[PDB]
Amino acid sequence: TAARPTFEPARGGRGKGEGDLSQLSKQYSSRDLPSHTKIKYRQTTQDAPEEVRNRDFRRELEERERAAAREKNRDRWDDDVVFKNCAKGVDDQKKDKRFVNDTLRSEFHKKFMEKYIK
Amino acid sequence: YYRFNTGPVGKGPGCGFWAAGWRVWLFFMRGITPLLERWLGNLLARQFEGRHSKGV
Ligand SMILES: O=P(O)(O)O[C@H]1[C@H](OP(=O)(O)O)[C@@H](OP(=O)(O)O)[C@H](OP(=O)(O)O)[C@@H](OP(=O)(O)O)[C@H]1OP(=O)(O)O
Repeated sequence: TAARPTFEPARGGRGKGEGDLSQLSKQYSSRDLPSHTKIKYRQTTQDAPEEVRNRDFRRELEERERAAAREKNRDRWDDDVVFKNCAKGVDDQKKDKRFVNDTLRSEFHKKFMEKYIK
Repeated sequence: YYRFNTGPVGKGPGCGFWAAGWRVWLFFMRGITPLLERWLGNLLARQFEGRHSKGV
């Protein structure tokens, strides 16, 4: 009826630049004014294709992998109270290292719901 | 006016030194000219070409 889905999209090729520039209109947006009218290219130090062509990538990749693994390695009175020490060996129980692919059982969402509802 | 209405000269109208405001409003026109030429061009182009329904 009025409220209905699509089941097919609108096709392109029949408006403002599609076949004859829509028969050469004299209407143009402010987003269609000249802007960034000069392509910047890669310089010799950046990653120009002259420099990329002779490079052996596997040796450099293995060296950077080795350096990353080496960096990760080198980084790493009232005695009469009715309840005793309840936390004996709880050394913070690393929930903040775990990452869960579930927006309802994540750690960020449990922190969210703990913070924003009292 | 503070430089103009200094001594014996009072606080009447009597002051045409329109060069400053004249420069200010012509420098307005310097930049409003592209904007209005684009806007009036699109106005005339829609009046004489018609409105493109779902073209953009
Ligand atoms: O009434 P005041 O606040 O003292 O200021 C006025 C006011 O200028 P301001 O925009 O600086 O307030 C008048 O402008 P109008 O908005 O009333 O038109 C102006 O008279 P004209 O601008 O019409 O010349 C007049 O100038 P003056 O009274 O010196 O002729 C000037 O008075 P002051 O210079 O004493 O502030």
